[PDB]
Order: sequence, then structure tokens, then C-alpha cells
Amino acid sequence: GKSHGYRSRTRYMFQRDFRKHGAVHLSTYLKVYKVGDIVDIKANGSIQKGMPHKFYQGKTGVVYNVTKSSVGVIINKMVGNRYLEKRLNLRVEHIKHSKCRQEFLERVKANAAKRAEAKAQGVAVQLKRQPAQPRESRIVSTEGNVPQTLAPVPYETFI
Amino acid sequence: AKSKNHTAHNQTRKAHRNGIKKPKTYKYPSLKGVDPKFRRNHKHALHGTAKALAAAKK
Amino acid sequence: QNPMRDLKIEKLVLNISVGESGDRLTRASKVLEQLSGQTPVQSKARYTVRTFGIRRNEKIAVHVTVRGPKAEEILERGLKVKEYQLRDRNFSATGNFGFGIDEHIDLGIKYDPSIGIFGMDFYVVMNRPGARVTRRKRCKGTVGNSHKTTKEDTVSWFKQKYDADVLDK
Amino acid sequence: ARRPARCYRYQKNKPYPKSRYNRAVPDSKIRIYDLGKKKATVDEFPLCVHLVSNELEQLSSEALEAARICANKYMTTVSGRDAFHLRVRVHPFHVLRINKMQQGMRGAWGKPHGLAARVDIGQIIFSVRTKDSNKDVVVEGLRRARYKFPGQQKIILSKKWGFTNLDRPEYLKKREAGEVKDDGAFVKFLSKKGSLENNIREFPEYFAAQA
Amino acid sequence: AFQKDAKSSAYSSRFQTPFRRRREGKTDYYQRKRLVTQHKAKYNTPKYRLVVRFTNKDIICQIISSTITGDVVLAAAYSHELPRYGITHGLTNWAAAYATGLLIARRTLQKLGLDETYKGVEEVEGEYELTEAVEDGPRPFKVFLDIGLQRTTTGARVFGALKGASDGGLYVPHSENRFPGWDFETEEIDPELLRSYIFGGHVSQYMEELADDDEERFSELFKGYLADDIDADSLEDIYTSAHEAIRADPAFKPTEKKFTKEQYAAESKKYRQTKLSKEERAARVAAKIAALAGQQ
RNA sequence: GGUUGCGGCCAUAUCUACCAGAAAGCACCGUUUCCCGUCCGAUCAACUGUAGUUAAGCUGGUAAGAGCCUGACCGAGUAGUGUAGUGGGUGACCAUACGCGAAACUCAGGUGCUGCAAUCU
RNA sequence: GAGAACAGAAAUCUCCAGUAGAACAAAAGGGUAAAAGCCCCCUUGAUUUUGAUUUUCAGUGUGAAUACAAACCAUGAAAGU
RNA sequence: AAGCUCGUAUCAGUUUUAUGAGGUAAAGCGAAUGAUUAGAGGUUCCGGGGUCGAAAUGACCUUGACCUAUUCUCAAACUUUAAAUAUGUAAGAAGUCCUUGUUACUUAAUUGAACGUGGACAUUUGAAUGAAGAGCUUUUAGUGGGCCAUUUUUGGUAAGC
Ligand SMILES: [Mg+2]
Ligand SMILES: [Mg+2]
Ligand SMILES: [Mg+2]
Ligand SMILES: [Mg+2]
Ligand SMILES: [Mg+2]
Ligand SMILES: [Mg+2]
Ligand SMILES: [Mg+2]
Ligand SMILES: [Mg+2]
Ligand SMILES: [Mg+2]
Ligand SMILES: [Mg+2]
Ligand SMILES: [Mg+2]
Ligand SMILES: [Mg+2]
Ligand SMILES: [Mg+2]
Ligand SMILES: [Mg+2]
Ligand SMILES: [Mg+2]
Ligand SMILES: [Mg+2]
Ligand SMILES: [Mg+2]
Ligand SMILES: [Mg+2]
Ligand SMILES: [Mg+2]
Ligand SMILES: [Mg+2]
Ligand SMILES: [Mg+2]
Ligand SMILES: [Mg+2]
Ligand SMILES: [Mg+2]
Ligand SMILES: [Mg+2]
Ligand SMILES: [Mg+2]
Ligand SMILES: [Mg+2]
Ligand SMILES: [Mg+2]
Ligand SMILES: [Mg+2]
Ligand SMILES: [Mg+2]
Ligand SMILES: [Mg+2]
Ligand SMILES: [Mg+2]
Ligand SMILES: [Mg+2]
Ligand SMILES: [Mg+2]
Ligand SMILES: [Mg+2]
Ligand SMILES: [Mg+2]
Ligand SMILES: [Mg+2]
Ligand SMILES: [Mg+2]
Ligand SMILES: [Mg+2]
Ligand SMILES: [Mg+2]
Ligand SMILES: [Mg+2]
Ligand SMILES: [Mg+2]
Ligand SMILES: [Mg+2]
Ligand SMILES: [Mg+2]
Ligand SMILES: [Mg+2]
Ligand SMILES: [Mg+2]
Ligand SMILES: [Mg+2]
Repeated sequence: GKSHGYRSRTRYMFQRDFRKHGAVHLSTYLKVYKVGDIVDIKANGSIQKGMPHKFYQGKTGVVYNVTKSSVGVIINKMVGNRYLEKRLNLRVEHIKHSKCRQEFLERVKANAAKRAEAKAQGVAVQLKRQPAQPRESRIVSTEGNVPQTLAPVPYETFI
Repeated sequence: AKSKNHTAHNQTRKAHRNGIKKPKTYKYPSLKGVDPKFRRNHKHALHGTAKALAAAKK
Repeated sequence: QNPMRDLKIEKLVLNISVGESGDRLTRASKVLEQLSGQTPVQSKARYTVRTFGIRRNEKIAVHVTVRGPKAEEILERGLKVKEYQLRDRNFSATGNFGFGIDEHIDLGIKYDPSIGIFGMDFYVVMNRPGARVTRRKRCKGTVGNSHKTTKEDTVSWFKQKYDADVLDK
Repeated sequence: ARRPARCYRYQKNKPYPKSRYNRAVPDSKIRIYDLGKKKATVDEFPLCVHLVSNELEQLSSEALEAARICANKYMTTVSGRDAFHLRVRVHPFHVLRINKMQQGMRGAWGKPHGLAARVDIGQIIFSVRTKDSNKDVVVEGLRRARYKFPGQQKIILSKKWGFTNLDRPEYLKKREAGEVKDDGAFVKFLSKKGSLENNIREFPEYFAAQA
Repeated sequence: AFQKDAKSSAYSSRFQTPFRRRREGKTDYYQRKRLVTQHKAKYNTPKYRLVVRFTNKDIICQIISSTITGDVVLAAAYSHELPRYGITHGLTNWAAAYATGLLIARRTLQKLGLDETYKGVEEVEGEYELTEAVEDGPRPFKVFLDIGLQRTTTGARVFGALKGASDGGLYVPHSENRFPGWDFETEEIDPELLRSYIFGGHVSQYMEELADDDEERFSELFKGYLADDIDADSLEDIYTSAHEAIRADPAFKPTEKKFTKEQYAAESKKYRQTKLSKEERAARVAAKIAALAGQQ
């Protein structure tokens, strides 16, 4: 018969990162989480208590509770044609502050800066991100860069 | 007489007719499952500030 | 350059491999007691053989380790039995040395037929000052090469005092 | 009783080697892989000719063994039994199953039937090395061997020196300088890396920068 | 090592090294983890440690909190400071460890403010007691004994430092079953014996017992005790007066420092070999192939 | 700069073989009355800082060193792959079009960085 | 690997090397080195009260598990567990 | 089907940017495990044979194993490396900053934690493309034998299996 245990299929998912077995280093416990924080889940195999079920491996959620040795992360997992809300109780070994919003927070603070500099100066801020534009025209000189003429090569073996 | 065992065929089709609905975010989510020792204090901490605000409109 | 890397005896361990427990063992144990002063330790069997007649955990033998120049007085006592002639093998590549004599009576102790006659294993482990680096708890390190005890450096030490011989090739 | 090779020609399965899960597979029909003067030195046989696969198929062990014999028989009895070094570059590690036929298709997993060697396009099947004065004879050996194999294979003359990896001039430059070192039937090369101390113990004919 | 001993390259490739402070045999992480980690719902509240370490005869007491960049020394006290407070001998004995902890207690408790309040024990009689919180006041400063790798034995002297910081006004939770004068078969503590260790009573009685039994040894050790005319009996009032000297002024005098850092740096930079350049390293090889291989 | 105690990252820190180390600190090192632990004061506990030593630990330097780290239009736009055709071929399989793109290899460079506190010609 | 009377391939004693190549009831896979393995010491938290949570899911039940709360305890110098 | 509450509003089987996760394809085997061909150099007081031998912990041939540096070939239930396609999150008013109340939680501490009062900056207000709009509620039918195609893929010699 089939087998569908809590940790089935998880040979390498929970594996330990080559040459990085052993006790978890101390910064992992010195980190500090608060409500609203955005964390990424990645289970640590050595720490079997407080583990996330494999489904939330690789997933990113928001902290909704802070307790002695653990955090509560809500995840939107989708079952059927909808999403449902999932409260996870994870130990601090499997959670990691997400840089998925560092750039945004960076962009806000640098956008307040540019805006103050614009308002203190003359107007025309223009601070929305814009996608990769096509190149502008350019002139390419041939000085010391005369074009070489390549041809396709004949068949060979050298086995 | 055997018959088909299982398939996920057409299931995403159906799932998308009224298809996948975003999780409907709210301001002020619930405290469901939040640490009781925190919630107990938090209650009085809200009772007080409320009493404090009513005291600005004495 | 030799100021502090002298060549002391780390400890002397006597060992009597009785092939059985029971009276014969405590009797052989009693040999090591009056001989070492220290109370001896007995070793259980590691597994079962049935041709040596032993079961696992059967208190096969007894032994005792003696540091502390009290050890020298027994090393010499037995080197007198070997007539101060060892062999070249006799000497680990890591610098220790050991031998074996039967009839513990050949070193001092009287007969007492209620005890019997037992053989011994004399094993002497050598070291230099500052071997503690390997044996302590904090900052446990390993002793440098030019401080480790060698077979050459021990044989010359053994020839020098006791004025003993070092026989065949 | 051995099924026709046609049944097992294409690579229709994932590799099914003899393993602790398989455990019960018959011996391989090809069991020797180096024939002729295999003891010989690298300088002894510069010319090298390959039997090269042109298909993505499976070669049985029974067809390797029959082809090893064919090619080795012809070469020796024309050029000499120590005139060449035949090397079979293809090992039959894939197991073929068979549903030995009351019950029907129910539970059809098969027992080991034989071994085969999975073989890519361009993959080399045979390799022989000789004096160039034996090129003809060797090529005819591999040409006769082809009739023992399903699928198209082509014989190719190597640009390399014997079983070495260096082409004829590039190998000569290394040997005729100082950097080659005989070793049984192969050769060690002098690296510019590692302990300078014993880099001169071995390869002493170097460091003069001459013949 | 032996020829049949050498490590393959494969061994070395797949070898995982431990943490540096483990290969150095210095940091027990399995302990450090449980010492440092804070309850996640207190969020920034540092867990301070009363680290005690014994060099070969110098006692170190630091109050330390932890940061991912490195730990933080709130304040430190070394038993080599004890001369300032009237102790010159046995700066590594049990009563020396008591004084240091007391010093580490008063010094921080001073620079934290809970100085006039929380004086700890001043009538030191070796009784077992912890610093109790003041009724309607700042709770006492809480620190946790970081023993390090010291092997816990009943009557060890790491716990002398502990008794001093506990008697100094720090809250260092502890049980009394590792203090000298704790009975084995009845779970009880003789405070008269523990008070004795706090004032060097085991050393005083020793100096007495050697003064009239083997004066050849009493001269070699206790040499400096002769050089200052300190027989045993007076050894108690030395540590008693030191206790006062500590509580009077713990403010940490530093050294007069005699040759500023720059000067210290130059002198040592002499005795420090500096690496070679790749050109230098290449020149020694090409010179070597001319030498060892060039047929003399 | 050195050293120490507590560290962070956890081999650019490990490994093998040699040599070098002033000052201070570590250290080795002496002792067994006391608390305390052993078959053994070796480890562990206590006492001295006195009797001795840089030999070892430690620190650094050397090596066409092993390992490790970094880079490279080195290999390689390769292997693989998403998309396309009433493309080729008996088939096995293979080219082509719009994209994404490795690994090994090879060669060059490198061999701990750093936080707090105390200390030192 | 090198050493020790009887002692032999295998008894017990010592030293060196040793990234786990062992052991952790059991299938296998994870995991683990001042431990999660081995030896010792003290124990009953394998306890009391009712909720939330994850997997299986209909987001029913059951099983199994996770993080708190409120007790009473164990252990350790302690942080802790 | 009935609708209901709203409507520049929020919305997306899509791209972009930023930040995660994964062990498949490939690749690897002079890297671990496990397979596999060939020699070459070492090792025995110590696997068995054989000459001399009274023996030898004796020399010398021999064959096996082992060690060293090489060599041909492999893996669904092997692997350091490691894609492509797929995949989690974020791209602001529910935002950012400042001033300082509340509590029985929490801190050595008016320390923090959470929730606030007062204040500052509006549409280039924070990527792209789209939008016959968005959200919400109830109630009920039929269905619960499926089959085919390209690609991935298991069993089978194979099958319009
Ligand atoms: Mg299954
Ligand atoms: Mg490890
Ligand atoms: Mg459990
Ligand atoms: Mg039916
Ligand atoms: Mg059917
Ligand atoms: Mg059906
Ligand atoms: Mg069924
Ligand atoms: Mg017997
Ligand atoms: Mg196919
Ligand atoms: Mg198949
Ligand atoms: Mg079966
Ligand atoms: Mg392949
Ligand atoms: Mg053919
Ligand atoms: Mg090659
Ligand atoms: Mg501990
Ligand atoms: Mg000095
Ligand atoms: Mg001693
Ligand atoms: Mg000690
Ligand atoms: Mg030196
Ligand atoms: Mg010296
Ligand atoms: Mg040190
Ligand atoms: Mg190197
Ligand atoms: Mg493709
Ligand atoms: Mg086609
Ligand atoms: Mg292709
Ligand atoms: Mg298991
Ligand atoms: Mg530990
Ligand atoms: Mg029960
Ligand atoms: Mg199911
Ligand atoms: Mg339901
Ligand atoms: Mg039901
Ligand atoms: Mg998988
Ligand atoms: Mg593959
Ligand atoms: Mg690879
Ligand atoms: Mg392999
Ligand atoms: Mg190599
Ligand atoms: Mg794989
Ligand atoms: Mg997407
Ligand atoms: Mg529009
Ligand atoms: Mg509209
Ligand atoms: Mg319906
Ligand atoms: Mg229905
Ligand atoms: Mg129905
Ligand atoms: Mg049904
Ligand atoms: Mg179609
Ligand atoms: Mg069908």
C-alpha cells in the first residue's frame, strides 16, 4: 500500500547543506522577530521540534504571534479554487527575515530623499520605476577596431 | 471490471471558471491564537487608553 | 635543544589476563593489590569465545596503573627479572615499552600457596613535561613532533639508566 | 531461448543496474575487455582507430562478446597476437527483464533476462592501437566486428597518439622534451603544480630543458 | 606523522571544520546557546552573564551581554586589581575569588544606579541568601553565572566569585550545594566553614600547620608572607578590610599606560614576520630549479 | 601591532613538514593541610606564584605542498531546456526558428576578517 | 598501525591515527560529536485543566504532531530543559 | 436563477523588477557510497604454495589479497556541483517620519512590547499591460463509466494494450 506520512518525500528538502551539519550557529537565536514581520520558512533538519510541514518549505509569510521559542506565521495556502488562512507555529530555527521587502523599504526612504531635494529645489521629481528602455542611438568608431571577418568552419572529428 | 483510477485532468479548468480568488486582506486581523498572557494584559492596556481619551472630553 | 623536554615515565600499568572469573581472579587481583598499594580494576570480557571459555561481561582479568616513583620501584623490580635485557621490538613507535614475566615471585613477593603463582604484563608509557596539553579539558591540543616520544629517543633513554641491553637487530 | 535482440534495442527504460534491489542478475557474456599486447608501452602504438556508435541504442553483452572475439580473432591471425591492443570501451551494466509466460498481465514485473550496454551517438565502442604499419589490418578487424552489432557504427582514425588524450605532435612535444613517464601500459605527465621537491625525483630527464 | 597515517586529499576535501572557538577548545556552544538565548517575547532584553575564568593565577570577572556582532562587556573586574584594595598574595585562592566578584558586583551596581540601594550582605557570616527585590523599587540587576568549561565540584572556587557577586547585591540565582562546607549525607550547609573560606581560613590554618611541622616547605611557599610579616591569624582582617576598600570605592582605576598604542605597535611590528609577494615566491622557485635540478 | 577574556561569521581559519617569536599575557610547571574526584592528585579539586621553562601549547613565517576560497568572452554559448512547423528520417533519432543556459575542465589570484573589554616596549 | 608472560586469526593491557567510516528497539530516509552515541548521578512532565494550531481534509472525524496558557512537579551552580 | 452592496473602484490562468525556495535534465567518478577494465610501483615476524634448508621473528622466487600514483566504464531507489519550465513573497494612505499617553504583560530601569492621541508629506502616491466594472449572499439542476493528441512517463517483446 501507499505511504503518506508527515515527512514523506523529504529526503533532500530537509537535508543539511553539505559541510554545514552540526549545531546551528548563535546568530539564528539572537535574531528578533515582531508581529507584522515578513519571514521565509526553511526547515532545519537537526531541529526536529517546532518544524514546518514540508508544504510551507520555501514559503513566505507574516508574523502574527511571538512566543518564548517560536513565532506564529500566517500563510495563505490555496485548497480548491480559493486560498485559506494557515496559522503555523514554528521555532526560530526555521524562520528567516525576508529581504523580499528590503528593497521596497530602501526605495521609500530614498524616495522621501529625492522628493525633499526636489521640493527644496525646483520641481520635476519623477520617482516611479521604469522598465528597461531600448537603447539610444550611438556612433561606433573603427579606430584600432577594424572589423574582422569570420567564416563558418569545416567539419572535423578529433576523437 | 476495472475502471479509471484517478486524474487531475480538467481540474484547473474548473478551478478557474470562478477561478482562484485572492485571500481578501483586512485591516485589523483577528487575534485568534495570540499568546493569552499578552492578550490579557493588552485588554487592560486598551481599557486604560480608552478611559484616558474619554478624559480629554470630560 | 633539551632544557625541559626530559623523559619521564608517564605511568606503569600491570595486567594479569586470567582466563576466568571467580576465585582465580580475586586471587590474581589480590596479587596486584599488595604489589601496587592501589586497589585494582577488573575488566569484563568484550564478547564470547567458547574456546577461551569466556562469556561477555565476565570479569576476565585485573590490572592497575601506577604513576608516581612508587612506579619506578616496581619497574626496576621486574627489570631485575628480565636481567635488564629487553628486545628491540618491545618498544612502540610512539615511544612506550613493555614486557612480561611469569611467576610474580621473581620480583619480591613471597609464595603463599593460598594465592598461587600468576604472570604479569609490565607496560611502561613514557612522556615529556607538558603532555598535559593532550590530557586536560580546556584548549586540548596535540604535542609537537619535536616533543613527541619516539622509539629511538626512548631506547637511548632506556640504555642510559638501568644500564640495560637492547638485543637483536 | 534468448529473445531476439530486436526486443531490447532501444533505450525505452531508465537504467536498471545490478543492485541490492536487483541482486539476481545473470553474468555478463563479455568478460574480458583488453586483448592483444595490452602490457605494451605508450610509445609502442601511436596509431589509434575507433569503432564509434552512430545511434542511441542498446548493445547486448552477448553481442559485445561475439564482436570482441571476431575483431580479436582477425587481427591476431593476420597481424599477430601481440601486434595491437584491443580495448572494449563499453560495459553492459543495464539489466533486461522478461515476463516469463494461467495469470495474464496481472503483476507483470519481470525477472532479469540479460545485460546490455547503453550507448549514445558518437559513443566509442571499440578502440585499438597499433603501429601505423598495421592500420589496414586493424580497420578490417573493426569492419568485421560491425556485422555483430545492431545499428550503424563508423570506424574513425584518431588524431590522438594511441590511447592518449594528446594529438600526435602535441604528445611528441611533451615526450621529446621531458614530461612523459612510462607507467605499465599508460604514462604519467609532469605537472607544474605541487611539491617541487619530488617533482624532480620523478621526471628527472626534465629541468635540463633539452632532449 | 607515520607514513601509513597521512590524510588523503579526499579526507581533507569532505572535512567539516568546527567553529573556531571550538577548535581552540575554548567555547562550549551547547552551553552558550542555552546561556545567551532570550525569550522571544522580551525582544531586546539582553541576558547578561557573570563570566568567571581562571588563568594560571589571575581571576577574571566580566558582566557580558551578547550581540550578533560580538558580545558586550558591561563591566569587568580582575583579581589583579586586588592590590589596590589591600590584597597582595594568593590572587587566585578562594577568598581572592570572593573579593573579585564583590568588586564586579559593586562596580556595575554603581554604574547602573542601584548602588545606594541593594548593598547586599554587609554582615558577612556565610549564610545562604539571595538579593531580594526592594518593595516598590527597581528590581535588582539579574546576571547568570557563566562558568565556562570549569568542572562543577562542590567547593570549587568558581562559586567563590558567585558568592561575592551575590553578597555584593547582584541577583545571581544559585543553590548552595556547591559551596565549601556542604554535607554529603545530609543536605545542609555549615556556614561557619563557608565564612572561613570567604576570609581565607583554609589557607590561614595551613600556614599555621606548616609553621610548626615542616618549616622547610613553609619557607618556599608563603615566601612573600614572610617578606611582609603576615602570619596566619592576621589573614582574616586583610580580606575583611579589602571588602570595605571595595565597597568604599569600586570605580575602576585603569593603568597609567606608559608608551601610547602607536609606540607599542612599532616595537612589536619589528618582531612580526611579513608575508612574501608572489614575485618573491616565484623567484625562490626558479632559483630552486637552477639549484636542486641543475646537476649541482 | 602583540596578548588575554568573551565573541560573530565558521577552512582565505583545516591539514602536512620545517623554522622564528622581544615585551607582557597565556602556558607548561611546584605542592597535597584544606573542599573535592580517581585503579592512579594523569584528568578533576584545592594551596603556592614561590622552585623551574619557552620544550611543548599558543602566535607568525616558509612550501612550483594537500585541502579550501575567489575570478575568468578557460572550456561553452557547449550539454540540457521552454516555444514553433503538414521540417528530415523506415526507425532509432536529428537539424532548424525565437528564447533560457549548466557542470566538469583549464588558467590566474588568495590563505582568516572582525566586535567588546583589559593589558603590553 | 605499532607495542605487552601463557595468548593462538579472536581473551586483557598501552599508545598513536581516526568527520563518524559507529551507535541511537525496529523498515528506510533524514538528524546527531564537550551529542542525539557510551558511563555514571538524581528522578517520574509517560502528570493536572480545558482551548488554538499543522498533516490527512469536506479544510468533518480519527490518528499523530506543533506552539502557548493555567497548575503541580523533576533536574541542574545556573541559564535552562 | 434570484439578486444585493458599491462603483474609479478594486480586479488578473500575463510581463517586469527585487528577494526566497527546489535536487529534476545535464553533469561527476585520477570527489563520498556502490559498481567496473587494465596494467605499474610499494607492503608482510603476518593467506597459501615452492629451492636451499636442523630451524629461524631466514634469505630468494611465486601467487593472492591490501597500500600508492595511474587507467577503460556506470546508477530509479548514488553524489560535491547544478539548470530550463514550473513555484512563495513584495512593488505604499491599511504608507513613511516625528512628538509622547495606556497596561495587571515585560525590563536593572517609563525599559520594551502591543494599541493610541497630537503633527509633517497627495496622485510620477511609487513597475508594465489590461479591466463589456468590483465585491457579497442565498438557493437548486445535471454529473460523479470518459476517451483522444503533442510533450514528460511506469508496466509489457509488444498492442488500435
Ligand atoms: Mg510508496
Ligand atoms: Mg561536526
Ligand atoms: Mg518529541
Ligand atoms: Mg467493478
Ligand atoms: Mg479498461
Ligand atoms: Mg471511475
Ligand atoms: Mg483501485
Ligand atoms: Mg582459562
Ligand atoms: Mg524517449
Ligand atoms: Mg518502460
Ligand atoms: Mg514481487
Ligand atoms: Mg550519460
Ligand atoms: Mg552494424
Ligand atoms: Mg581522462
Ligand atoms: Mg554544561
Ligand atoms: Mg616572557
Ligand atoms: Mg600535578
Ligand atoms: Mg585544577
Ligand atoms: Mg620553539
Ligand atoms: Mg626550554
Ligand atoms: Mg591558549
Ligand atoms: Mg595549494
Ligand atoms: Mg528543447
Ligand atoms: Mg517529427
Ligand atoms: Mg537537440
Ligand atoms: Mg535510521
Ligand atoms: Mg557541548
Ligand atoms: Mg501514559
Ligand atoms: Mg490520499
Ligand atoms: Mg467542511
Ligand atoms: Mg464523520
Ligand atoms: Mg526527488
Ligand atoms: Mg542522469
Ligand atoms: Mg558534476
Ligand atoms: Mg565511486
Ligand atoms: Mg589528486
Ligand atoms: Mg540523481
Ligand atoms: Mg508567477
Ligand atoms: Mg485600461
Ligand atoms: Mg467599466
Ligand atoms: Mg448545485
Ligand atoms: Mg450536487
Ligand atoms: Mg452528486
Ligand atoms: Mg464513486
Ligand atoms: Mg490536439
Ligand atoms: Mg489504452
